[PDB]
Amino acid sequence: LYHTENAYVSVVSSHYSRKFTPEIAKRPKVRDQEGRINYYWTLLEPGDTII
Amino acid sequence: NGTCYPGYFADYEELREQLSSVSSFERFEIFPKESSWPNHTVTGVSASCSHNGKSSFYRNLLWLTGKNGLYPNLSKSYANNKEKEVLVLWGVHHPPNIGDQRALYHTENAYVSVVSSHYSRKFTPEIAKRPKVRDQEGRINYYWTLLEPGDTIIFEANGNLIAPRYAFALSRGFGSGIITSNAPMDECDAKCQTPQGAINSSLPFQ
Amino acid sequence: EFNKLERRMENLNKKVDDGFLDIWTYNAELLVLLENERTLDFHDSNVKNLYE
Ligand SMILES: *[C@@H]1O[C@H](CO)[C@@H](O[C@@H]2O[C@H](CO)[C@@H](O[C@@H]3O[C@H](CO)[C@@H](O)[C@H](O)[C@@H]3O)[C@H](O)[C@H]2NC(C)=O)[C@H](O)[C@H]1NC(C)=O
Ligand SMILES: *[C@@H]1O[C@H](CO)[C@@H](O)[C@H](O)[C@H]1NC(C)=O
Ligand SMILES: *[C@@H]1O[C@H](CO)[C@@H](O)[C@H](O)[C@H]1NC(C)=O
Ligand SMILES: *[C@@H]1O[C@H](CO)[C@@H](O)[C@H](O)[C@H]1NC(C)=O
Repeated sequence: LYHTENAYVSVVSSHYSRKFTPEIAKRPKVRDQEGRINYYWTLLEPGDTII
Repeated sequence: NGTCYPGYFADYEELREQLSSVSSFERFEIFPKESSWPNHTVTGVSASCSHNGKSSFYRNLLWLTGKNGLYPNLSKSYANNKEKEVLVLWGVHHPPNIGDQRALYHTENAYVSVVSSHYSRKFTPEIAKRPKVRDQEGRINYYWTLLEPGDTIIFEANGNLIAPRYAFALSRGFGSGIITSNAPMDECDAKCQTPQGAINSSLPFQ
Repeated sequence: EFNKLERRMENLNKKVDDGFLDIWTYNAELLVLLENERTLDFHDSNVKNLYE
């Protein structure tokens, strides 16, 4: 899928900062899927920037 | 005037709640500046913490840097022989690019380890480009802990450490707090204080 | 039970407990005090009614 083995995601704001790394494992199927997707959210103030 | 260098303060509201019940403390030097770090340089300042028109740094923290082109491992320990709780604070630096990290600490994979009898944590720097807050793209994260009498705390690092310099020995008491007000200070004496003014009365309601 | 980094929750729990205890103590004492007078007035009125 991504042609790499060590991947990173970085989300940075003026007062928000986080880094994410994937975890590869075998899990019980929930909706016929063994992979997962994690969801995140944030609130951005007027005049601010997110990267 | 809060944190002149941008960053994140961990458990800030819990620290305020703890300080709301302290009546006095004693500020003592836990790691003296002139005799604790022979292998490192202890003169580091930033333009975002300027004082009297010149760049400076905090007063209870120390910025260590490599000397002679090397940053050897550091391991320091302190035992609480004060019959009181001790508040210890430190920090971790996150530079904006890998070139700055290599120029500052001469390593690419750095770790900080802080260990007590009932406290243990490990920190790793994160390098990224961020929007400038006070003309800075790097960050510093601040951490604190309370040390019980007779206990020991150990710091180990090979880079990116903002070392403690001063600590406080806390003394507790009842009937204190932190209030926000705009009123001026006068020379009176009263039994009740409010953010608007003092009350001299024995009535049951207000 | 709370750990060392959960002092605000502990303080809120203590505040709730103390407030409820104060309110119920006040209610009980006031009720007893107020009924005690009405009982005696009731007895006096009964005696007066019998006499009349
Ligand atoms: C402590 O708080 C004072 C304010 O109570 C800070 O002074 C203020 O500092 C900012 C940032 O340096 C100044 O803004 C700058 O102004 C210059 C010139 O106008 C402009 O070129 C910059 O782009 C920026 O906007 C601000 O003028 C200044 N205010 C006063 C009254 O001096 C001070 O920096 C704080 N110090 C610490 C260590 O936190
Ligand atoms: C570095 O400091 C230590 C003290 O912790 C000292 O023993 C050592 O000799 C110093 N390094 C050199 C090269 O002298
Ligand atoms: C410094 O620490 C690293 C990692 O623990 C280690 O590999 C290295 O040998 C240490 N340096 C010395 C001089 O022992
Ligand atoms: C409050 O009353 C005390 C009692 O004499 C007095 O000493 C004090 O000055 C009074 N304070 C104010 C603000 O009136």
